[PDB]
Amino acid sequence: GITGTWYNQLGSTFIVTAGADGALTGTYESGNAESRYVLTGRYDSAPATDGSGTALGWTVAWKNNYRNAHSATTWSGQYVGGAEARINTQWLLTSGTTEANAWKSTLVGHDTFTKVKP
Amino acid sequence: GITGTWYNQLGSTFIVTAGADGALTGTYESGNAESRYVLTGRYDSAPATDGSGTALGWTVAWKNNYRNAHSATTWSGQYVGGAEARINTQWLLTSGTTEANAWKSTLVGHDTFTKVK
Amino acid sequence: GITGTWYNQLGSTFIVTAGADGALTGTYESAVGNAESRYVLTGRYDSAPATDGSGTALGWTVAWKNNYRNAHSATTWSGQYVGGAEARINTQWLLTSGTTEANAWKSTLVGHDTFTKVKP
Amino acid sequence: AGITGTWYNQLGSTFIVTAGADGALTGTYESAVGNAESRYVLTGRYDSAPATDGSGTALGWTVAWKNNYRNAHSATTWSGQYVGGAEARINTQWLLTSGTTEANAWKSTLVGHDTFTKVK
Ligand SMILES: COC(=O)c1cncc(-c2cc3c(=O)[nH]ccc3o2)c1
Ligand SMILES: COC(=O)c1cncc(-c2cc3c(=O)[nH]ccc3o2)c1
Ligand SMILES: COC(=O)c1cncc(-c2cc3c(=O)[nH]ccc3o2)c1
Ligand SMILES: COC(=O)c1cncc(-c2cc3c(=O)[nH]ccc3o2)c1
Repeated sequence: GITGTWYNQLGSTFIVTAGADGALTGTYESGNAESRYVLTGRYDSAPATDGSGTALGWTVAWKNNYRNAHSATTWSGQYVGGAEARINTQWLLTSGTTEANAWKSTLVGHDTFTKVKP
Repeated sequence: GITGTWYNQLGSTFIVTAGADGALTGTYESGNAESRYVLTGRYDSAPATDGSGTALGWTVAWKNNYRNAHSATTWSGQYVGGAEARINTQWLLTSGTTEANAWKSTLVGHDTFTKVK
Repeated sequence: GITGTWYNQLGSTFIVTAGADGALTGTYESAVGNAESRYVLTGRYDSAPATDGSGTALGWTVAWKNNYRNAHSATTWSGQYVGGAEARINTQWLLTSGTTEANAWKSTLVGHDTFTKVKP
Repeated sequence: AGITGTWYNQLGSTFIVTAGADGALTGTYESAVGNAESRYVLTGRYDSAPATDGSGTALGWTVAWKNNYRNAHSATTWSGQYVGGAEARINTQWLLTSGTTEANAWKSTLVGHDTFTKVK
């Protein structure tokens, strides 16, 4: 299922546990200790039984004991099981800004995760 | 300044606690238990003190003990303090779909939250 | 109707003509970013919208190059026109810069602009 | 510029575009089979003087989903960059806005990504 270690297309490492209560918990590394960050999120713990994927999302605030970028990324997507399981996401990365700079505060993109290094 | 009850522009209520460890926890509703959902997220617990906002994000999966939309929303944004404090966000709402329908799986929008409804 | 001069919430000026064939043409002047004076825009709109109270779907693009500056970037606005006593165009936008492959992951900004014929 | 010609996305769609000397994109967006009912006008803009440091070329375009045969009351904008070479690509993110009532406007806009190649 969702619980496990995943890698995006750029080599980031997503170590996640999907709990019985719909919770996602774990760590995100965008490969050393000072690049590891806490993540939390939620997933559909009772997905449809018609072949559909499992909706999920999570957040990382880019502060740890070593760095603080004053920013946070959310990933929104779905887990697709099968022979090569995949989590397909789109993401929003918002930085803290002044009001005058808020129009350019948010980047957008897409990440795909597999259980194998790219 | 984040902990408390917040209201978006469409009548939803966002009840959140910002913990010392950077955690966001709480509930999201659009007023009975049937419409209330768990949320979890993260925020910058050491923001700049130069007028910049506080970056944050959270997720709701749209399942509770009564309903399940097989979907989840993530909000990404910043808290802005002051006399009219706000949480300004953009959001992504992904539904569980088949592969053939995955191209249309994700809605995008924006929500602004205030401390008074 | 869509044809007219519009302003967003940040002071940008959007001067547009909606042609009978579905074409949007005109100029955009931005109050933010690496921008000066007017830039060409082109786009499309639904020339036969639904009659059930729905807005009119539309979109347009500005490449941020003119005779004065070139930011090596382009914005697309996607949205709908909503008529009424306070006519409005509500949009969400994507702004992509030309980048190297190593920097492409952070090539695209996203936001939302609302346009009115009265300048806020 | 390398942009003019026929491009194919990952899901069976095709577009033929001309990149004008002035920065104009004009052409037609269609399905793989190419029947008349699947063809729509496309219009956009690109950076006609891109950087020379290995960066991509920023561009965008719009298709309103109305033709002489059908009308979905919606429009898509693609925002992205062209990357040249033997394996040329246009890498995009897109926004698809439908005309809606105010009460349904919150769910009016879909978001995704498309990659285009010169080979089907
Ligand atoms: C030291 O700073 C960081 O590691 C850092 C800062 N700011 C953003 C990101 C990051 C990583 C990442 C990703 O894997 N997918 C989508 C977005 C995204 O953003 C990482
Ligand atoms: C019964 O189903 C629901 O309550 C439900 C289902 N699917 C989505 C949403 C919802 C609410 C909401 C919001 O306040 N801001 C952004 C997105 C968003 O999505 C609610
Ligand atoms: C990275 O951004 C640029 O290079 C840039 C240059 N010049 C103008 C703009 C600009 C202006 C503008 C607006 O009014 N609404 C939405 C997006 C947007 O982007 C962006
Ligand atoms: C015949 O086609 C339609 O009626 C139609 C209606 N509504 C949307 C689309 C469409 C096609 C398409 C795409 O190739 N990439 C991204 C978005 C996208 O949207 C097509």
